[PDB]
Amino acid sequence: MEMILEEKDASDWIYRGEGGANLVLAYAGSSPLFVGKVIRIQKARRNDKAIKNSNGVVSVLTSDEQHLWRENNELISSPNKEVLEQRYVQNVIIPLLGPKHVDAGVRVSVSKEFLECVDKKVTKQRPLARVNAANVDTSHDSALILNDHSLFSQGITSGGDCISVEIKPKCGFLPTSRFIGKENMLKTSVSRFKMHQLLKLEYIEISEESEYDPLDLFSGSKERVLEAIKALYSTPQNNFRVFLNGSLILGGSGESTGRTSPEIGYAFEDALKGFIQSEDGHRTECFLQLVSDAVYGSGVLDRLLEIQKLDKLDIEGAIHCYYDIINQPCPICREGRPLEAELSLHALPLDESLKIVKEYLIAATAKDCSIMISFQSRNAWDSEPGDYVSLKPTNQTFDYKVHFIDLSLKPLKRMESYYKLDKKIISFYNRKQ
Amino acid sequence: MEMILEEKDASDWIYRGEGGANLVLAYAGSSPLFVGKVIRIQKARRNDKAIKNSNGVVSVLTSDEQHLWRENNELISSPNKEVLEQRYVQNVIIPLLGPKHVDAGVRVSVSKEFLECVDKKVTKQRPLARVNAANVDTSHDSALILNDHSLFSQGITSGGDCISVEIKPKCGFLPTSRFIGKENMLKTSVSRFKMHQLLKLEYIEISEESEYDPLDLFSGSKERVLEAIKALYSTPQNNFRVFLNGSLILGGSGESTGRTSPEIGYAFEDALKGFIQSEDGHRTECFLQLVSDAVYGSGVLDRLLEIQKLDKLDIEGAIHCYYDIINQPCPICREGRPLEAELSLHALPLDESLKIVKEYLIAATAKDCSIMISFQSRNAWDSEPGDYVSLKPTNQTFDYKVHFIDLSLKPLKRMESYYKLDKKIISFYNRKQ
Ligand SMILES: Nc1ncnc2c1ncn2[C@@H]1O[C@H](COP(=O)(O)OP(=O)(O)NP(=O)(O)O)[C@@H](O)[C@H]1O
Ligand SMILES: Nc1ncnc2c1ncn2[C@@H]1O[C@H](COP(=O)(O)OP(=O)(O)NP(=O)(O)O)[C@@H](O)[C@H]1O
Ligand SMILES: [Zn+2]
Ligand SMILES: [Zn+2]
Repeated sequence: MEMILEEKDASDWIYRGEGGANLVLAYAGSSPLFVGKVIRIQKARRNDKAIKNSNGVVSVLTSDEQHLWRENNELISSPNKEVLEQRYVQNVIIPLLGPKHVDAGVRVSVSKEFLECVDKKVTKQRPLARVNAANVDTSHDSALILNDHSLFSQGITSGGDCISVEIKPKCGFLPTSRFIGKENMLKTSVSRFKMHQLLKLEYIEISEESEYDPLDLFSGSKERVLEAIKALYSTPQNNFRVFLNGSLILGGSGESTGRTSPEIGYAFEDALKGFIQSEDGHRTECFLQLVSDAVYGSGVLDRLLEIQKLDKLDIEGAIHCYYDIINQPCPICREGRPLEAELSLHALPLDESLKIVKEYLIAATAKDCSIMISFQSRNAWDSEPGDYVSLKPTNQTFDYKVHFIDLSLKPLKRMESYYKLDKKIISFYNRKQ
Repeated sequence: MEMILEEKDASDWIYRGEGGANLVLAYAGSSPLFVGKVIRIQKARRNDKAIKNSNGVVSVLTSDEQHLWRENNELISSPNKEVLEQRYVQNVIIPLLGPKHVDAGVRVSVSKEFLECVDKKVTKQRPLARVNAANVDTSHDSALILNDHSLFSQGITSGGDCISVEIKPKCGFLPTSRFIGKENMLKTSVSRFKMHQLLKLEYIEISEESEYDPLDLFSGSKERVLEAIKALYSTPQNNFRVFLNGSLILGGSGESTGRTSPEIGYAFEDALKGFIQSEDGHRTECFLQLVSDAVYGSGVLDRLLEIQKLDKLDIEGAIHCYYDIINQPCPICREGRPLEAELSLHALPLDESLKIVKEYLIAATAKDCSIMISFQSRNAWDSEPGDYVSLKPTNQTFDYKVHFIDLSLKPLKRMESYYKLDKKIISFYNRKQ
């Protein structure tokens, strides 16, 4: 006993957003069971080689993956992808990031006709830019219900509007030189994000290089955190978005998003009215300081950075462990004269190779996730605040919550794509110098 | 949109029966959507090596199976076992047996709590003998709804009670000598069923050898069909059962079922009252003639026999093709001096080996299935009859329907068990001569 979302329930859900794997819809009906929740629904994807097995079947886990993730029997026994992703979050990620900032959600049964109805709705409600993107996978029979982290609470409080900020921080550290070739040494001093911006700029996938440096955001320095926030505001690309009661008021158009112009900046400043009690023109600066204080105060990025640091070898190192795992002769090692560093990796007992690659894929989850920080203004006539920021410049107090979203299990075969991409980025960056 | 069976729906379903893979419950509620339907629910089984992969995970299909069944992409893409079994019936079996006698059923969503509730119900309602048998697999989220083939129509007609007969016919032919060793030649002249009865009798799994000979039932001769029916009645074991409005009135206690005694025979004769219009003591003979006429008249066994004959090589031959398929050195061939017959099999192109093994597993489906024949007496004031039998001795007309049940996909790894079992049966039978 609980429930199934049917064709008749589709009308209660409205498009919120999407990424490469999922569609997200917000609840818009009346039931107290669902107010302030979102539903996450998996897209259909062929064209993705990493999720296929040797027979071209999209299996929950490949035999190689089952072997890699063997430590959690629960995980490898997942009968479908919805269960797999839920158990990965619950059993692998939550022990690392804690339950306070991670919602694994609740699985709900869905009918085929509910999903076909949603397919049609997202086609109508999508931005034009996304109309040909992959739609819902109507062969799945579960979906995931999660709290809406664009909201602090299910309903509006009298204090003000709920403003929520979403950050895709990317990788906050630089690899050591230990498994990196002499020709690729800039990797130890220039961030992956910065190097990638150069390639995106050459491929005209962005109108200009972002001002954002993840090394600032993860620096441990309040000034540098503020710098990162100001930068994200200026050039949001797909790294920064802001919601007013679950509605986009900054960013959200993919990495193609325009850099904040006077017009965009002006509308945003007015969108903050009431939320920040400051005169016209001054709220933006207060808002950026608030986000900065919440980010720094929460310490949430320190813990994420430690999981990102589970990438101990860099992909240039870990790819060798990958080949050992899948029991193939290593083509990296054929490319030229192998480092002693690399040979020692192949010398590793198979248990250590397994552990290294697993930890690399967990780190990839941490490098690719997002954080949603939701804020609720307090009335001066409320009692004392959980976590909060006090803005002296407006003498306002804001409760806040931080949640990690988009914490997905990365397919083992993606190690190959990760290697190729890294190779291309460093090759490109090197010749641009 | 359709529905989910929830905890509250459990009360509408009552235990009907079970075999090694499934629990079956009949609908007992009021909804016209379900009256005259049964629900088939998969049991949980560990202890079954054939359904595990190389990692001990119970996958929908192994990589080897995906390769074997590659011809139906639909089949190999099944996301779970309920879909797999439904698509196997629809896409593989129905083209061979026809849609008239095969109901693939309809998948229904089920909640975990519905299944946990059913678990508890079947524990209460099971015969004591079956209380420790595997119960429902509560990790599945679908079940199968099928028409109740113990019933001719959803409700009772005024003509009489519905009497339904269920036959597990077993294999109706003898292999050729082509891939059988000289030491095992009795296989070409004595049925697998007869030989197996000897082993069961030694292992005291039956109180006595059955009188039933499948070669009679599949003979094409009306007299021999009648002989088989009379034999099944005498010693039902697990091959013969009879239902009165969905309630057991003969057989049903496993292969351990007692041979029909005077007491059992007397109760059965009274259970037929009204159904067969014949004086006390004479209905049983009329009933057996009726079943015989329906079986022979329908021709249904001719078509089943042709699918059983898809076992072209015998397991003694096909096991060699199995080893080629899974890309292993053949241990059969190591056992002693291989036949030329066997060597030629290993010489086969891989496409022919694949086809042979597939056809063997389809034949295994046909050898292990059951047929349910349901009867409805016609009133003398009804119009002319679909398929029917006229009993002159009572001047009664009976409409009948025949359905194949228990048409399951056999796991590839079971080839190993099939070989071992065959080896044991022929070894035992040989030394008993
Ligand atoms: N719990 C949530 N509450 C509110 N909004 C959410 C939530 N989860 C996701 N979203 C929004 O929906 C968008 C897409 O969700 P996301 O989980 O990133 O999709 P995805 O396809 O699984 N990720 P990716 O594969 O990295 O492109 C996010 O960018 C958020 O704006
Ligand atoms: N459609 C149906 N209508 C009425 N009764 C049925 C139906 N299907 C199954 N049954 C009854 O339920 C019993 C068990 O079903 P069955 O499909 O044989 O279970 P199973 O576990 O999948 N077979 P097996 O693995 O060969 O032991 C049968 O012997 C029938 O008496
Ligand atoms: Zn290598
Ligand atoms: Zn052989």
